[PDB]
Formats: sequence, structure tokens, C-alpha cells
Amino acid sequence: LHHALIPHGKGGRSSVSGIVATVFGATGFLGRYVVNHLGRMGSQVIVPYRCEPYDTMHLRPMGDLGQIIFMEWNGKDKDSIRKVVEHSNVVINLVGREWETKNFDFEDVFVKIPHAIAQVSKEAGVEKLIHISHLNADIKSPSRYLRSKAVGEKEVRAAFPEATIIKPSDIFGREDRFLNYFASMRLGKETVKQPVYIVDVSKGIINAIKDPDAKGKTFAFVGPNRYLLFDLVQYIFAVAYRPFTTRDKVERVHMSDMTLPHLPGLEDLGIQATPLELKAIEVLRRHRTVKPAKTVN
Amino acid sequence: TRPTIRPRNDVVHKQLSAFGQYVAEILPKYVQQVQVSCFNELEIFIHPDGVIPVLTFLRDHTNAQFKSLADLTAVDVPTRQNRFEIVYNLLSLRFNSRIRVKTYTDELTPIESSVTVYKAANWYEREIWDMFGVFFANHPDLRRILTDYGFEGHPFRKDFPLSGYVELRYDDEVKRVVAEPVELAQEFRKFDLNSPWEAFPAYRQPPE
Amino acid sequence: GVRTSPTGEKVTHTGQAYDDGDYRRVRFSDRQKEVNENFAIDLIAEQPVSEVGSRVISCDGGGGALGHPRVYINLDKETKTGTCGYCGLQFRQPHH
Amino acid sequence: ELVQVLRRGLQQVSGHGGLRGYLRVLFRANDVRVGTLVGEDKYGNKYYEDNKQFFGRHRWVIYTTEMNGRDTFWDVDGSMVPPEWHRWLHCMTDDPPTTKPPTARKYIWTNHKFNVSGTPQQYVPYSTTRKKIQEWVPPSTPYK
Amino acid sequence: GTSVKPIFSRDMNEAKRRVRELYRAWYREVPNTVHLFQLDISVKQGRDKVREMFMKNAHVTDPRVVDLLVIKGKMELEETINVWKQRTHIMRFFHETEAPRPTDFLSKFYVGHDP
Amino acid sequence: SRGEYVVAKLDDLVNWARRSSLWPMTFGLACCAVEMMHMAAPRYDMDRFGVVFRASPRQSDVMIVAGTLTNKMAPALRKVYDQMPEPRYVVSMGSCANGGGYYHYSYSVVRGCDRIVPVDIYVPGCPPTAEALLYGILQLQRKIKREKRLRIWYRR
Amino acid sequence: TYKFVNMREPSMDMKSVTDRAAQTLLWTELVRGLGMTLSYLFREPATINYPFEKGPLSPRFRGEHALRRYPSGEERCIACKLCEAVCPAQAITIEAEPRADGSRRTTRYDIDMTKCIYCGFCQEACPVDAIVEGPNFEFSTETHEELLYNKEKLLNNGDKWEAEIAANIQADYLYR
Amino acid sequence: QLIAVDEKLDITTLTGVPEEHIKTRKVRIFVPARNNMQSGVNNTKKWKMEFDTRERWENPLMG
Amino acid sequence: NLTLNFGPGVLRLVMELSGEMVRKCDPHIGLLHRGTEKLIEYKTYLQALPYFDRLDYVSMMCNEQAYSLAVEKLLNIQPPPRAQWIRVLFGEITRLLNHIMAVTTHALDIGAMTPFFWMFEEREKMFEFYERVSGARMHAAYIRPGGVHQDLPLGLLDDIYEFSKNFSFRIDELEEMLTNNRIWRNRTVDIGVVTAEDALNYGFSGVMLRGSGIQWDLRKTQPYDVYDQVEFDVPIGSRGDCYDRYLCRVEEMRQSLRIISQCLNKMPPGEIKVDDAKVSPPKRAEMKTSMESLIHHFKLYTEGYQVPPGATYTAIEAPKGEFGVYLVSDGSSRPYRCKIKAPGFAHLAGLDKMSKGHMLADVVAIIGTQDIVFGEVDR
Amino acid sequence: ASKVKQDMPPPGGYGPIDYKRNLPRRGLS
Ligand SMILES: CCCCCCCCCCCCCCCCC[C@@H](O)O[C@H](CO[C@H](O)CCCCCCCCCCCCCCC)COP(=O)(O)OCC[N+](C)(C)C
Ligand SMILES: NC(=O)C1=CN([C@@H]2O[C@H](COP(=O)(O)OP(=O)(O)OC[C@H]3O[C@@H](n4cnc5c(N)ncnc54)[C@H](OP(=O)(O)O)[C@@H]3O)[C@@H](O)[C@H]2O)C=CC1
Ligand code: SF4
Ligand code: SF4
Ligand code: SF4
Ligand SMILES: [Zn+2]
Repeated sequence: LHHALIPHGKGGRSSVSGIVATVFGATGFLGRYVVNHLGRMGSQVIVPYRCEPYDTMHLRPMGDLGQIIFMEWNGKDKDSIRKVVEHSNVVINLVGREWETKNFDFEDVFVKIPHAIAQVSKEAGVEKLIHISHLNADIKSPSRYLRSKAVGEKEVRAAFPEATIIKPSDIFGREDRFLNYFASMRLGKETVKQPVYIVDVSKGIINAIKDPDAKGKTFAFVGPNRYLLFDLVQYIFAVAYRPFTTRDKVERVHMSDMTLPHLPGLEDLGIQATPLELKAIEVLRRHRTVKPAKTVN
Repeated sequence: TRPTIRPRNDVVHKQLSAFGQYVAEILPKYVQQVQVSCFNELEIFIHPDGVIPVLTFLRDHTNAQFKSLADLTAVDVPTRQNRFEIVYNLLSLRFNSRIRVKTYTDELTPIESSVTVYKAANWYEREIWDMFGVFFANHPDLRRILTDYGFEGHPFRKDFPLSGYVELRYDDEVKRVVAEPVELAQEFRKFDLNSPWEAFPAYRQPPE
Repeated sequence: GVRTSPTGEKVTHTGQAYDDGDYRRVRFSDRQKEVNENFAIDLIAEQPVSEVGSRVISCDGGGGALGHPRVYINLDKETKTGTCGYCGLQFRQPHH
Repeated sequence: ELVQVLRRGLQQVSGHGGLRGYLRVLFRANDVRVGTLVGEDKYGNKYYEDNKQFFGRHRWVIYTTEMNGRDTFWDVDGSMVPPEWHRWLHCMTDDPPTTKPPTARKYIWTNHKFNVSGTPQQYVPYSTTRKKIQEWVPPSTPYK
Repeated sequence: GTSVKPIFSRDMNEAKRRVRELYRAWYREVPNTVHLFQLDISVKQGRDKVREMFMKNAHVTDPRVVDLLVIKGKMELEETINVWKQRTHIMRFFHETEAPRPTDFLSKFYVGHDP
Repeated sequence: SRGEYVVAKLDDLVNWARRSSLWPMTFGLACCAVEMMHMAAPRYDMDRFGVVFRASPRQSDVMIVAGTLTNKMAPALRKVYDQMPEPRYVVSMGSCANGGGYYHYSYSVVRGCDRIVPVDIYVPGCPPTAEALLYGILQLQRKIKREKRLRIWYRR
Repeated sequence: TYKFVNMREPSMDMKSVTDRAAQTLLWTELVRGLGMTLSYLFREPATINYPFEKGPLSPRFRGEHALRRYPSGEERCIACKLCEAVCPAQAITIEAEPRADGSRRTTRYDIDMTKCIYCGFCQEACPVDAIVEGPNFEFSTETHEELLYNKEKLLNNGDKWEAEIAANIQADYLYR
Repeated sequence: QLIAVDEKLDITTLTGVPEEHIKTRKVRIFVPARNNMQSGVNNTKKWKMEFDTRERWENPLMG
Repeated sequence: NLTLNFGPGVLRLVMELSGEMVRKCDPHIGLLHRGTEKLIEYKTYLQALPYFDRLDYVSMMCNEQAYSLAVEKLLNIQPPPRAQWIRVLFGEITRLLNHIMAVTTHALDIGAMTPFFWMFEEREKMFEFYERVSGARMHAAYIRPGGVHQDLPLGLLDDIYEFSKNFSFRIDELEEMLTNNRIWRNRTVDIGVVTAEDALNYGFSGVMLRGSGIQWDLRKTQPYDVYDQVEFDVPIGSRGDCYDRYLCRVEEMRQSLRIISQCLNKMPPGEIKVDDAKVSPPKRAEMKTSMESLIHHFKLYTEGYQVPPGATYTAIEAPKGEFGVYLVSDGSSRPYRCKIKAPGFAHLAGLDKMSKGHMLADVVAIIGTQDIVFGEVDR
Repeated sequence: ASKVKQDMPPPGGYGPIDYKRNLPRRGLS
């Protein structure tokens, strides 16, 4: 196991966990939680950042001295990926943009970059690769985002046969784009949503890293309760004490949440999914200046 | 004794010994011992119940009037049954002199608070409670003064570890400062500096 | 006398170099590894051996009070040369 | 009088090699004083003194416009002064390294380097000791 | 014999009385503490935490120790009433950032040598 | 084309503005604050660099942590950092703020202010002379000059 | 002997009373303070033109550490570990072993410059003048890790600053 | 004025030590053995109480 | 009546106010408690000397002197005469530094803020004096428990004299700005009045005593190094208010100048540390030529010197008041107990009483006139 | 050979140092 990688300590800040993890897209909403969960337990995190060094500054106190190493990269080049994942044994893929840019479309973000990452990871000898796709990802879907996810998920599994795919279902959190999106508005009764908490997704990724038998498996990370869109927005506006993103976001948010009973979930990794009723107040206490919504099961 | 040795004062030694006699004679109910060191420091060892009475007498008597309380502290000697040693240092401006009063206690026996005699002792006593866990009865407001709010333990006790038990950092998950068990990147190096071959024969103890 | 590892890393005067499978090499990516080029063992190997016609010779390292503590070295063994414990300089009696 | 200070200002303008050098030193060092040149540095720094100024302002350095590898027309810092001129400039001695050079040693750096933090040449800490415990190597031959 | 000097009580009954009074005060305070410090926990969780803290010291059989713990708890209560603490001090009682330390022998055996 | 030229020039203008007027607040926790005040003294005169003396936390650009950070103090440090307008920079001054220093193995001391806030510049010393702190401030200014926010946004 | 700072008695004759009233009404002491500040405006400022001008220092000044070596080129340190025994802040870590020629030399020499208190005890405990605390004070850093010096960094510091370090030691060693 | 209660003294609830640093540690009470490198005996006079050695590992940075 | 919490040296202050008048004042300290006293028990005496520089960090060599005096009393040795003269000279320089800092920051908090710069120029000059002697601008660690670390360089006394013969005019300019200004008077006069009996009972010392008329000074009553030999006057106030303490501190600056002149003139020749190589280390040349000197250097820098068992309380007249140390030695090379008595602790304790029936803006003036530095208050 | 040379005040000492308060009266009734 290459002695330098043997775990040591009591699982603390200055301990060693034997995890050399390269977290692509660590500067996002999910990336900060993933990096924090990795670094609070003694693992080394390599972070590749396209953006200014100032943006990443928040991550600095997430690990002990020398445990977090920042390097620059770009998806268009393979040498940068090779030098970033050269020494890692775990590669986590969190790259993803919800919209379109003049240099990166959904095909660039969700297909080419993950495929190149998986190919380089396989070439370099990375033991484990974890990929993030969507719960609603299928080739036939009208939305480009979901359609792109399906093509990418397939091509990654082709490149890295023993990769682990995680399909979170509409993550919500303190910096999320769901509850913030509906609380900033200040069409429904047919769309049902299945949100999942951000801490649960991060712990699921960590457990999938620590779980040996989850090599080729695929997971669907879903919350405890299913909510209609209308009464969920009603609850969101009630918590904020309020009276009651171009084209792809609306078409994706009016799309109902799929159900995949065959795929293993968070409970198979040992995570009790946290109900949205506990964390809604935590997220929405800042939008201010109780009667939870009914759930369908 | 050539220039490298501290000069000795016999007159002050005699005067302090005489005043030790005087204090001993006046208060036989509480005083247990009187000592005058080689560098002319006079300390009186008393029973805990005499703290209010001994302190009041030193301050008010026409021959003592030790009106100033220079310091009040505690010493931890775990080998003793009465673990903590409470020390009072008093200054008299009238006679230009200093005195020391020593007392003993343990974990569960309180000491009478001398805020009534000296207003200076108030904060001092709080510090002792914060640092050793010595309780003072009838203290106007006894609470921690130096340690963090919610800090468990008394750091200046000899069995408290140097780095304590918990340490603070910032967690972005809960978005707040959290306290977790202490882990050190480099552990403190304990040095065995003491040598054999005793240095001062005058303090040699009987071999029992 | 700086050498080079098979992986490409420079070898310090202490002989330290990460092996091929060691992840810690990641710390040197996009950066450099701090290595002293002047190896003291090679530099002291280049010094001449002095020849003094006495059985015992004293060394203070040069400079007087700016050197090391004075030491005395016996030069009775003809098979080798006397080496200062601090400075590393070598002395010898004039054989033949 | 006032005409005297004006003539000193004009001499101060002229002693910088014209208006161009005057504006150069004004926009680079925020100071246009003229003092006697003490010495030249192999990296391009110039050293001046003026004993009529008060202590602290009686010696100064004009940094070079290009040190080892970067353009230093604006980005100047105090780590660019070599150790001998560092000792002279910080008033640890009265003797500039021109009158009495330092002792020459084969191991002394022949090329001073400034602060290299935030730069691929920055120092990365690492352990200089070898592995303490050695592991057992299993045999390559089969047992049965 | 073994005569010792009282702090506040003469026997264990008065110590129990003081413990009950302190628990009364803490139970009264939990709602105002949760509301004022803007905790994300429920008042049920805070009261359960108070119960757990009181239960930690259930095996004490010495009135001096018991009323010394009562004095300490009263100090803590006065800290919380006067808002001398912050959210971080209050939140610590819950160890929400610490990984669950396992108890079974097999799990401990795998992680390390610590018994 | 001209698209990159215009953003480069505008970024240069914004960087020059941001680094040519740095308004610090100083947590004068301990004796490093004395050398911080000596940097505001006539001899070094931080004000002449555009670095005003004792700006309010609401309009402060850089936080200078000069002194020992105790456990009793870390929540207040983080709270004051959280209230700062962005862009915000943190400068660690002296051993106590850098890594605990002479009180590193203490039960009541935070082993470095970077356990609490991200730090941009480390100024080593016990205490760093006022000139060393001035060098650190100018190094932070050069670091700001090196950053490039508009180009990164353009290429994304 | 003792003095009185505030034991003055104001004169109660008519002239003194009128002086006090005129001071109250016309603000004479306020104008006099104005004059003091005005006079202070017209004198030369004490500011120096950093970084083009430097504050005066001494040969005794303590700064960035360095490991020196003899004229031959061999390092002075002999792993006696007195600097590590005397360090008030426990910033020095040392490991040694016999070299390939039997010499007593270190294999690890680390100084945590975030623990150091720059007291100079290490350089005055060393019997061979190996560890010194040199003149450099402008070595601020952008990361915590670059302030954890190992043997290579300190040896490079010594080879970088040797000229001025040796000059300062020559200037000051007769006081030790 | 005196309780005269009879019970063994146990202050564990007042010292503030964590739970697992009381019921898991094993202390050793001993008179330290004389160093065999020296013939002095002044270090073998008192009794020392020390604890059981726990795990020490290597720091990935600086070792 | 409402409760205000003025949070973040660094001080937290909880006050009950009825209108503008201060009804109750409660300082919360411990924001700079590092645990110096417990950390000292793990260091030798030489290793524990530098903590005292950090204790009261505006008057460093005064703390060094108090610690050295305590350790010397327990060691039963005495420093050479020249070491004592150097100690007293640098103690008076340190008193000048502390008084400048205290007065000018008092004015700054009130709002004057110009003498702050005017006199921090002089403070920088005095830091240069500290640097020349020890290589460190403030934490010199120059005064050791056997004398002083190193001798003065050959040009130091001339520069000290040159500095000290112009300082009186700087004090005069400060007085012109502050002493007679009516706004300064109305900010300071009849504010924070303390009676002599309450000052004695509350444990006050230093100027806080003399501001109320009490004739006490440890440099006069219980002289320690060479203080008895030098002549100076002890300024005594009359009203016990902030203005009298201001006047006392300015006159103390002047008397410190007087003592500095005397010390400059009466410097004796000789050595600087006690000639006892089992307490004070030998010279480098002796250490590099003599066997006994090398052995003693080795043992003194690895193990340290053993101090005979005993407990002492040593006090000095530090600029902020009576600064004392209660030192307990068990016979080994590490102190068994080191309690530190700082006057700031007692003064901040008395702040609550001294700020009774005053405006909220007078708490600032009272805290300033107490001369509180929280390194010594919290330790 | 050489004799003792250390920092000492010059022969005859240093010149007097002013320390008295000096606040002159400008002067007008
Ligand atoms: C008129 C319309 C107004 C619209 C709004 C704009 C606001 C007004 C614009 C005018 C701003 C003035 C800019 C002048 C800056 C030049 C300063 C010069 O000295 O900087 C030099 C070089 O700095 C930079 O290299 C130059 C950057 C200046 C701006 C570059 C191009 C900006 C033009 C864009 C204008 C279009 C405006 C459109 C937006 C509304 C060196 O300084 P620096 O190195 O720091 O300091 C080192 C100090 N030393 C020398 C003592 C060591
Ligand atoms: N709604 C949700 O939160 C859940 C998200 N999905 C998946 O989760 C992934 C990440 O989650 P999330 O935190 O919400 O995404 P974010 O928008 O918060 O962050 C995107 C991350 O990917 C990086 N990134 C994006 N585009 C590029 C690019 N063209 N080149 C290089 N890096 C890039 C970002 O860096 P930078 O900021 O510099 O651009 C950033 O690190 C995504 O890939 C998404 O598909 C899973 C289910 C729902
Ligand atoms: S960092 Fe050093 S100088 Fe600053 S307060 Fe701490 S000990 Fe003193
Ligand atoms: S630097 Fe000097 S004191 Fe330190 S180990 Fe080396 S030889 Fe010994
Ligand atoms: S200067 Fe002092 S603290 Fe720093 S390494 Fe040397 S002995 Fe240790
Ligand atoms: Zn030699």
C-alpha cells in the first residue's frame, strides 16, 4: 500500500488517511463541501483552478499545512490533467456549469472534459474515479443539460470501466441554486421534486471513496420526501416570511424528478437523508427581514 | 564573601524575627508557624479558619497596618493531601515592610473570601477559582476571569496537560468556529534536564 | 556534487529523494525543490593534507576565536592521517 | 533667499541628465534629490550619499530596471540589494564594498536572488531524512 | 468520623434540592436561549441536551461534589443568560463536526492501536 | 483582438486603483501592534503610500492580525472578517499570528490565525520591524498588481 | 524628596482676574496651541523614502537564520544540539548520523520560523558559530509552508548572505 | 459544622478531563531507574507517576 | 437603564447605563490569556526570561529587571556595579518609552493625536538604542539574571547623551499642546477621582497612588540596583483625578531625564555579568580555549543553572506601578511556580469603582489614565 | 600591550542636560 499512504492518527486535522484526492471543480458549491470533508480528516487534496487565486482563498483553512495543493489547468489540454492527477489515487469530478458560454457548451462541459479526465486517470493509474451526473439524465431528454449528462456518463464508463457514478437529485444547501432561486423571485401543481441536502451528498461521496465494493456501481442520491413544486415554493416563501437561467433552467425545473428504485441510494452507504424541514430555516434565515408542506409518498 | 555574593542584612533579619514573635504571640489560635528566609522574607503559616482574622489584624493593628495587598495567588503541590497553597503578600507603607501569609486547602474545602478586608483580592480570588478550582465562600461574584467561556478544567493544576484537551478552528460546513480534540503536527518535546549529583547539600533530606 | 534520481529529482547531500510511487512529489509540481549544490563532503575532500613535523598538532579551525574549540591530534599512526573532529582538516607527519 | 531655493531646484533638475532623467527619477523613486555617486552594482543598482541630509536620508539606492529575469522599472523591492551593499545601505558600517570588498569564498553565491515567493522558484519544504523502517520483500518464486 | 467542611449543604437531600432548582432554571431558559442566539436546533433538542448533561453526573454520591457541580452549572447558566457566550460556545455542546467514534472491538482494531 | 486588449487595460486600471489605496484595520491584539503603530509613525509613514491609519471595519480593505490569537478571541476575529467588504485581504504579522510562536503549545492559543481566516501575506518576526511590515504591505500590493480578474472572466 | 504638580493658588487681585477673564473670552491658550502646530508644520519631516532609503541597523541585529561553513567549504554544524536544547520556543528540530567519512554531521536541521521568537539564543549557544541569525529582515511570504525552513534552505541562506554575515561577526565578536 | 460523611474521594466530574482519558488510560507509579551512563543517584529519590504511551506518527510535511 | 456590550489592546466591556451616566461597568478580560505562567514551568530560567519581555510589552527591560532581581535573590549572587548602572540607565530609558506611549495614546483616545507622532519619533530613536545594545528593537532580552548580556558598543553613551539633551523641549511641546488647553482640562479635571484610602485598599500602586497624594515610590523607599545613589524627585498630586496623574507622568519623564544624565556621568568600568561561570556563561574565547569554560557553557546552555529551593516575592517600580514576581524554586533548573503581579490587573479591577457617576465618554479617559496594557493584565 | 578600551563617559563627564519645565509667557495684560 506504499507506506507513505498508510493511515495514521485519530482521524483529525493533522492525521493521515491515505487518500490523495484530485477534486476537479472544487471551487463550486459542492466542491467546497467535498474539500472540507476530505481535509478535516487528514487527507491531501489537490485542487485545479481555472479562476483567480483569490476566489479559491476560502478553501485554504480546510486542511493542515501542505495538505491542500493548488494547481492551474484547463479542460482543453490533456497535459494539465496529466500533471494534476499524476500522483492521486482518487479523482473526483465536480466540473459542471448550468448555462452556456462562448467557449464552453454543455458538450464541452459534460462530455469532452469528463471523458478526457477519465482517459488520463486510467492512463496514470488512478485507482478510483468518482463522477457526478444528474438523476434526470437520459439521452432522450429534451433538455441539452440532461442529454449531455447521458452522453458523458456513458463515455466516462467506457473510458473508466470501474468508475463510480453518482446522480444527485436537485441538491439544496446554503449556497445552492434551488432555494436561493425560488426565494429571489419576490407554474406548478403537476411537477414533483426530490431535493437532497448538500452535506448528505458530500458524505456520500466520501463514503463511496471509503467503500471498496462501490467500484462499478451507480448511485442515486435522493431526499426523504417528495414534494409538489407548488406547495414546496409555498413553504419556501413561508419560511422567508414573504407574501406569496435563461431557457434550460425553467425547462429543467418544470421537469418532474425521475424514480429509479433499482439504483442504490444514500442509505446503502449509511446516510440518513436529512429532511428539508430542518435545513430550510438554516438556508432561508437570511432572506427574511412552521407548517411544513405536504409530501406525497 | 567577595563581590560575587549577595550582601547579608542582619538588622532586618532580627527585626522581622521579632515581629514574627509579636504576631505569633498575639494570635495563637490560628498561626501554625513563622519563618524568616536568608534574603529577609518573612512568611507566616496559619490555619485556613484564621484567614479573615489574621488578615484583619495585620491591616488594622497600630504596629502592623499592612494596608496594601500586593498579590494573592495559589500553588499546586499534588503530593500533599491539602493540594493547594494559598499565598497572600501584604505591604505596609507605614513601616516600609512586606509580609507573607500562607494557607492550605484541597479540592472540596472552600476558603473564606477576603474581599471584606481587601477590595484588591476580589479579582485575585476569581483568578484562583479560574486557574485552580479553589472555591471562595461569600465572594460577591465568583466566576471565570481568564479562560474561554465554557472552558472545562482548571489549567494551572499540575495534572492539566500543557496543550489542554480541545483546540479551535473554523468549519465552513457549519459556518462557525468549532472546538475539536487537540492534535499536534509536532508533539512537544519533553526534556529530562535534571542531573544526578545533588547541587546544594544544605537542603539534603533525611534518608528515612 | 549533486546527482540526479532516476525519476529526475536532485539528490541532496543527505541522500534523500522520493521514490517512484511516492505521492509527496506532487508538492514539487509547478515549483522547484530546494537543494544545496555545494556538498560539504566533496569540498572537504578537495583540501590538501598538511605536513607538520610534530607528534601532536593543534587545530582551532582558523580565525582564533572565530573558529571552533582548540583540539590536539596525535600523528603517531603512519597508516592514516589525523582528522580534526570539528573542522575536518587532515594532518600528517612527514613520512619518508 | 527664495531665488536661491529656485536655483537649487533648477540645478536639481539639471543634475539628473535633463528633464527626461528628472521625470524618470520623479516617477520611479518619488524623489529627485542629487547626491554623490558611491558605487555601481553588478545587477545595475546605483548607490548615492549626501552627508548634509539627516540620518536615515543620507544614503539611498536607485534600483535597476531589470534584475535576474523580471522587468523592475516599477516593481522594486528592498530584497534586491546584495549583501555587501545591504550592509552599507542599512548603516551597519561606514565602508562601502568598493573601498573594502568582502572576503571571497568559493561557496558564496555569485548571483544574488530577491524574494521568490509567489513564483515557481519559491521554496517548498520537505523532509531530508531517509525511511526509518524497511519493509520485507516477498519472494518472486511460488511456494507450491 | 471523616469529618469534612460543608460548602452549601449538610446532606444529600439539600444537594438534590439544589440540583432540581438548577434543572428548573435550565429548562426555563432553553427556549429563550434557542430563540435569542438564533440556534438551528429545536427546543426539544436543547432540553434533551440539558437532560444528557445532567445525567452525565448521576453517579455522584458526595454532597460537596454535587453542589460544586451545581455552582459550575449556575456559572454556565449565568453566562448563557447574560449572552456572554456566542453561538459557537453554545453549539459546541453538540459536537456536530466530530466523526462518530466507534465502540465495537472490530472497528477499533481496524482504525488503529487506540483501545 | 481588441476584446482582450480592452479588458487587460481596464483590469490594469482597477488593479492600480485597488492597490494604490489600501485601507487597513488592525487587530492590535498584542505587542506587534506597537510596531504597527511605529509603521504609522513619521519615519515610515504608511499614509504616504495611500494606506490610511485605522480605517473602520466597514470600509477596510485589508485585515492585519498583529498579535496572539487566543481561543477566546477567534470568534470575534472571524465575525469581523465576515463583515468586511470584498475584495478583502488578510495579513498575518509576527510569530504569534503566523503559527502560534512562543505560545504554540498552549491550551488557550490558536496555533495560527490561518486556522480561522485565509491569509494572503505572512510577515515573520517577533516582532517584525516596522520596515519589515512595510515590506509585507508592498508585497501584498505587488500581489494585487499581479492578479487578473477581467481576463479570467473574459475567457470563461 | 517630592514635588507638587498641582498645588498652585490663583491670585485674586483685579489684574490676575482680568487676565483669566481675557484668556476665557479671547482664547489665548487655544491660539498658542495653534501657533505650536503651525510652527511644527514649517520644519522638515522625519519620513524616509522607503524602499530607496533604509532605517539604521546594528551588527548585533537579529534576522533570518543561516548555517555557516568554514573557508574550506565544509559546514560548521556538528550536531551538538545545544541550539535545540536552548531554544525557548522549540523551533529547532535536529537529526544526525555519521557521514560517509565518519564526520559528525546533521541529516535534518529544521527551523519553524513561525515558532521562532528571534531571541538569538541559538547563535550564542553554538560553539562553532554555525547557526547565526543574519541581517536579512525582508523575507515576507505568501504561504505558511515557505516559513518552515529545512537544512537546504538554511544552507542556501548562509551561502547567500555569507559576506555580510561574516563582516558583522567580525565587527561584533569582540563583545562576546 | 462537619458533615462526617464516609465515601472515597472521587473528583473526576470536577476536573474536566474527557471521559475516554480516564477509563482508558493506565498510569504507572514508579521510582525511575538510575541512568546506567552515570553513577549519580539523585534522580532516583522521588516517585513519578506517568501515563501509557499512545501512537506517534509522522507528519507528511517536514516529517 | 440599558446594557451595552462594547466588544473588540483588546477589551470587552459590559455596562449598565441610565441616560448618559454610567451606572455599572464590568470589564471582561482573558482575550489575551496565553498561559505564560504555565508555559514558564516547562522552561529553564534562561529559557523563561523572554516571556517577561512580552508580559508588559511597552516597558520590556523593566520586566526583565524584575525577573532578574528575583532570580538573583534566590541565587544569592549580585551583579557587578557596571551591570547595575546599565540596568538602571536602560530602565529609565524604558520609563521614558512607557510614559510617552501612555500619555500620547491617552491624548489620541481623547482626540488630540498630534503629539502621538511628535513623540513616536523619539520612541523610534529609543528603539534604535535598544537595537544597538541587543540587536532587537523592543524584545531585547538584554537584562539577564546575572547582569546584562553584552557590553555597550563604543559609541552608545555619546548617542544617548545627544538624544537626552533635546528631549526636554519635546516634553515642553507636548505640554504646550496639552497642559493648559481648556478642552484637555475639561476632559481630565475632576474625572476618575480616587481617595487615598480607597487607592490603598484596592491595591493600586504607582502614579495611581501618588495622584491621590500618597508619598510612595519603590525607587526611594526600597531601592534595588543603584537607585539609592541617584537623586531625583517624586511628583505628588493633590486631587486624585486624571489631570493630576497626567502632571505626575510628565514630571516623571523629566525626573527620568535627570536620572539618565546622572547615569551617563557616573558609569563605572568593569565587567558586565557576575564572574561565576556556574551562573553566567563564560566568554567565547574562554569557551574555545578552556576545558572548564567549555564544560560550563555546555551545561549552562543545555541544562541551565540550578536555583536553591525557596520562594520569593520581588517587586520593582515599573512605569505602570509595582511590578512583582512570586517565584518558587524546587532546587532544579526549571522554576516550580512563577506568579506575576501586574499593576494593570488591580487598576482594571478598580475601574468599576472609579467610573461611578460619570459619562460614557469618561470611561475612555479613565481607562487611558490607568495605563492598561492587556499583556500584563491577562498574562 | 594594549590596554582596556570600553564605552565610558569622556573625561570631565558630559555637559549639563536641561530637564526643567520651560513654558515661557508670551506677555500681554
Ligand atoms: C475621463 C473619463 C473618466 C471615466 C472613469 C475613469 C476614471 C478616470 C480615469 C483616469 C485614471 C488615472 C490613471 C493613471 C494611472 C498611472 C499611474 C502610474 O504611476 O502607474 C505606473 C504603472 O502602473 C500601471 O502599469 C499602469 C496602469 C494604469 C491604467 C492602465 C490603462 C487604463 C486606461 C483605461 C481608460 C478607459 C476608461 C473606461 C472605464 C470608464 C507605476 O505605478 P505603480 O507601479 O502602481 O507604483 C509603484 C511605486 N514605485 C514606483 C515607487 C515603486
Ligand atoms: N443543482 C446541483 O447543485 C447539482 C449539480 N449536479 C452536478 O454537480 C456538479 C458540480 O456541482 P455544483 O457545485 O452545483 O456546480 P457549480 O456551478 O457550483 O461549480 C462548477 C464547478 O465546475 C468548474 N467548472 C465549471 N465549468 C468549468 C470549465 N468549463 N472548466 C473548468 N472548470 C469548470 C467550476 O470552476 P469555476 O468557478 O472557476 O468556473 C467549478 O469548480 C456539476 O458538474 C453538476 O453537473 C448534480 C445534481 C444537481
Ligand atoms: S509575535 Fe512576538 S513580538 Fe509580537 S506579541 Fe507575540 S511574542 Fe511579542
Ligand atoms: S548549529 Fe551549532 S549548536 Fe546547533 S547543532 Fe549545529 S553545531 Fe550544535
Ligand atoms: S532565535 Fe531563539 S526561538 Fe529562534 S531558533 Fe534561535 S533560540 Fe529558537
Ligand atoms: Zn579543525
